[PDB]
Order: sequence, then C-alpha cells, then structure tokens
Amino acid sequence: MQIFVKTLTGKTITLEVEPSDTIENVKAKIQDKEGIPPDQQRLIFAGKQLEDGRTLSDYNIQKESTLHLVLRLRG
Amino acid sequence: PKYVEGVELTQEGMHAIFARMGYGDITSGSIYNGVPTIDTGALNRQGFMPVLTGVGPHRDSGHWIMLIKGPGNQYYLFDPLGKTSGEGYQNILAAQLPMGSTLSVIPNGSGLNMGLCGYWVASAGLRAHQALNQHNPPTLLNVGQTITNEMRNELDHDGYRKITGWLRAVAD
Ligand SMILES: *NC[C@@H](*)CC(=O)OC
Repeated sequence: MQIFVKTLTGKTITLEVEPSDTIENVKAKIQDKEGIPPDQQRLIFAGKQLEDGRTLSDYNIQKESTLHLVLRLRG
Repeated sequence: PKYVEGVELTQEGMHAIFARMGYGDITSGSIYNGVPTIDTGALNRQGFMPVLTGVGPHRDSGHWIMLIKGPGNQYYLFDPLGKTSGEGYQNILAAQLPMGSTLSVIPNGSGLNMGLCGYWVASAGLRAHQALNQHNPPTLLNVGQTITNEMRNELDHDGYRKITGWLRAVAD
C-alpha cells in the first residue's frame, strides 16, 4: 500500500509498504530512496513518535495515511 | 533534545523558534549529501528560508544560512560566517531558483558567527529580509555593512552569554 512521508523541508514522498512492516523497515525504505540512515530519522503520526519495533498497523496507518519525518540534524 | 544541542538549533528547533516568534509554519531547506532541497513555493510565500547545509549520512552538524526573496526577480543569501563562506553555495542554490532569477551574497564580514549561525539566521536573517523589501531599500553594500555592525554590537558587553542563555531557555 501507499503512504506519504512529509519533511520539514516540504518534500512529500510516497512509499510502498505492508501494514505488517515495522517502523524500522520504513526507515530502511527511506534510507534506500533518500540516502538518509535510520540513525537520523524520528517518525511521527498523529502527534505520536513511532517506535522502531512496532508495526504500521499498531498505529492504524491506513492506505494514504501521511507520516511526518523529522531528521536529527543541527547547525 | 528535539530543539537545541549545546547551542546548535536542530531542524526541529528552527521550526519551533519561528512559530514562537509568530511566523506560523515555516518551511526550511537543506543541502544534504551535496543535494539541495528547496521548496521554491514556500520561499515565495514566506519571503525567506533558513537552510541547513553541509550535512549528510556522516555529518549531523552543519551550517545554517538564510535565503531571502527581494523584490522582482532578486534573491539574497545570508551566511553568518560572512560573504566568502556564502559564496561557496551560491551556484548550487541559484540553480534551484525559478527561471530568470538572480542570487546575490549579502556582503557581511567574517569572524562573527561564534558557533551561533542558527540564532543569527533567525534574527539578523529576518532584519535583512525586511530591509531589502522596504519602501526605500538601502543598497546591498549598506545592508551587509549594517548586519556586520549588528552582529558585533550584539556580542558586545557579554552578548555571547546572553544569546546562549536565550538558546538554552528556548530548549524548554
Ligand atoms: N550549527 C552551528 C552553526 C555555526 C557553524 O556553522 O560553525 C562553523
């Protein structure tokens, strides 16, 4: 299924995922498309931070749900 | 912690501090792994964009700068490290802008960043947006010189501790 990931830089990107995918899987999928290591990603859905071990279905992420991505980066 | 680490604003914290100062939802940019991400639409609407640069898979800590929309086709880059440092990213960012536009590096002096790029971007950054967009704009030399002056007046009389006190506060 298709979900959206939106960043604080305004990029929206689509991903193809299973509801049984862990959050860590999703991060690996972001590493592959965007080159960002899972190390650098905090993920968030309905103001909840998402734990690496839980699945997308653990949070009721439907088809066409929008996650938010924040990167652990500073200047 | 989400917003500030030591004295360095995070991606999350730069959003936060702008929202607190009353700018609504501000979109930022990045250059990550040599690759920019600039939302030209948002730069337009907002009039400016803080951009985090020199980060990547092996660098958590880079440099904040400010993209500024002037009137007409004109854009500006403010690097708190100064003009020379700002020239480094001038070409790659000018190539991200809408067709026919220009990018100029605000000519402020070096030796005043002091580790505080993110704070400078959020204060002086905005005061330069204002200046270049006002009724009778000063020249681009005046703007750069003025900013240099503001940075050093603000550091005077124990200014460093005051600014870092404020970044600490903002972390809570
Ligand atoms: N991230 C802190 C910004 C200041 C800086 O770029 O140090 C060289």
